Parts: sequence; structure tokens; C-alpha cells
Amino acid sequence: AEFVPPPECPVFEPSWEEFTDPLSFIGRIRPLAEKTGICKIRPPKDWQPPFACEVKSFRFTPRVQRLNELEAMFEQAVREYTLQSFGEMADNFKSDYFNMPVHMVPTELVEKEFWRLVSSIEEDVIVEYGADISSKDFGSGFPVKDGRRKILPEEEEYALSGWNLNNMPVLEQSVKVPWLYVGMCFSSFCWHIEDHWSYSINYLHWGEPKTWYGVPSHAAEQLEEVMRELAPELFESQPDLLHQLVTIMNPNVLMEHGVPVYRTNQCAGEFVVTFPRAYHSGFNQGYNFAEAVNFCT
Ligand SMILES: Nc1cccc([C@@H](OCCN2CCCCC2)c2cc3nccc(C(=O)O)c3s2)c1
Ligand SMILES: [Mn+2]
Repeated sequence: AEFVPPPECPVFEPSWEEFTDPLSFIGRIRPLAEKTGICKIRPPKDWQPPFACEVKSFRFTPRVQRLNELEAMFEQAVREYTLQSFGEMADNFKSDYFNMPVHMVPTELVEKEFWRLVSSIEEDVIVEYGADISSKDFGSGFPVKDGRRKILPEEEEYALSGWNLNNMPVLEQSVKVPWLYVGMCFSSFCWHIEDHWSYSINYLHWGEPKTWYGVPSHAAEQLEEVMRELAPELFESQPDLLHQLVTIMNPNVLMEHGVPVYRTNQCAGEFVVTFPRAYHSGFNQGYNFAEAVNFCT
């Protein structure tokens, strides 16, 4: 039985007036978006930040991901890439896998095949993900008035924009920098919520889409119950922070157990916001570059 795509999460296309600052905007859309857990925000057409990473020196060692590791119950993350060599590897993998040019593969087919492979015992597909790359190391994808890189006049607006993830409020009231993600086809992240039940905001700088699944916070405990019922007994009793490292689950399984799930394809230039305690997971459609930070209101 092929994967059944969840219903689409809300997409907002704010006018220039509505696009003034993310905190007020998110506060206004909250009555709807908090009921879907995730939402997508498309900035105004002419809002186009230039990519500000130091591409020359950008070197990283991605983590190895075996899609079917859970159903199955010795390759190591030793390959260093540049942005360019990782992209060459990623495009070659996808075009060879589907036997067509990377841009011609329908998003629905990568989605269907991802979930098939995750549960397949007969085919072992292994991919790589440049995840947990700190923006402190090679710079943010957004221009920043840091002095490490030069900002042109046309760039300054973006260095100062409230939608530059480096300008999000990250301190919590009591008595953090953006992270970068270099994706390839089928690279993925399991179901999780954020430390402190924080919001997260996610920007796809460039590349092929990032496919998301989200669960509203009112269903958080229902998801956690389904996860405990169906998780391997050896992982059933693990603390949430550790269990979240292996909480891979087909969205249709959650949907069959009454958990509301919403999906979206995040395209280049679009934001995805996750709300407090909104479980989310996803996978990349192909070579892409994302930036994400947690924030509190
Ligand atoms: N199962 C899994 C596999 C690979 C990475 C991750 C996790 O990364 C952890 C790296 N680092 C650790 C410290 C906290 C911040 C992240 C992510 C959370 C997340 N949430 C939203 C979107 C994305 C995205 O990949 O686009 C990601 S990836 C989870
Ligand atoms: Mn997250």
C-alpha cells in the first residue's frame, strides 16, 4: 500500500505590511498555525537575501544515514566534502536512483519511495546529511554585520531584517546561533520537539525542496503514546531526549492511530515555522541548503 500524503499545512503569503517582523506575524497567524503544528511562510517576491556563506572554505563531514536501520533490527562518516563535491555526489545519487534528471523527479515519488525504503528489509539505501553545522564555523547563509565577511549596500537590508535568522530573539526569561543543514535526496530527520518546547524557524536558502510533517501540540501526548506502543521494546523505556534520536515513523501509522499530521514541500526562499511542542520530521528532495534556529516568545 503506497504512502498516502497527509493534508497540506497552511501557507501564508504576507503582504509587505504584514511582513514587517516575524514575531508579530507569527502571533497573528497563531490561532490557525498552532492547530497544524507547522506552517509555511512565503516572503514577498522581491525579498531575496544573497547567500553569504564562505563557499570556498566550506568543508564538512556529513553523518551517514541508513533509511531502514530500525526495521533491520559498517559505513562511517569519514568522507569530507566541500559544498560543491557534496552537491555533485547528491545530484549523481538522485539521478542514478530515479534514472532521470534530478529536477524531473516528482516530489510525490521521492516521498513515496522514501517511506517505502524506510520500511524495506530487502533494499538497504544509505545516504549522507550535513546536519548540525554551526553557523559560527563557516558563517550564516544570511549576511551578518560581523566583520568576517563584507556586506554590500544591497545586502545591508538583509543583514538587518527581522527575518534574518541571526536576528531572532533566542533568550528566555529566567530568574544560541543558527544551525545549517546541507541535504541530499532521502536525508532525513526523525520525529522530535525542541528543547524547552521552543518554536523553531527554518529557511531554505537554495536547492531542491525540503518535505515536512508536523503534528499540532494538542496531539503531542497522543503521538508519544503511539510511539511508545510501536517502538522496539529496547527503546521503549528510553528518556525522550534519547528516544527522539530513533523516533522514525511513517506518518500514515500516526494517522491510522488518530494523530493529526500535516505536510508541506518547503521550496527555496520559503520559511517553515514549528510551534511550541509541535512534533515534526522530514526529508530532503535533493541537494539543498537550510538554516534554522530556535526562538521563544
Ligand atoms: N533525527 C535527526 C537526524 C538528523 C538531524 C536531526 C536534528 O539535527 C540535530 C543537529 N543539531 C543537534 C542539536 C540541536 C540542533 C540540531 C534535526 C532537527 C531538525 N529540525 C527541523 C528541521 C531539520 C532539518 O534537517 O531541516 C532538522 S535536523 C535529527
Ligand atoms: Mn526541529
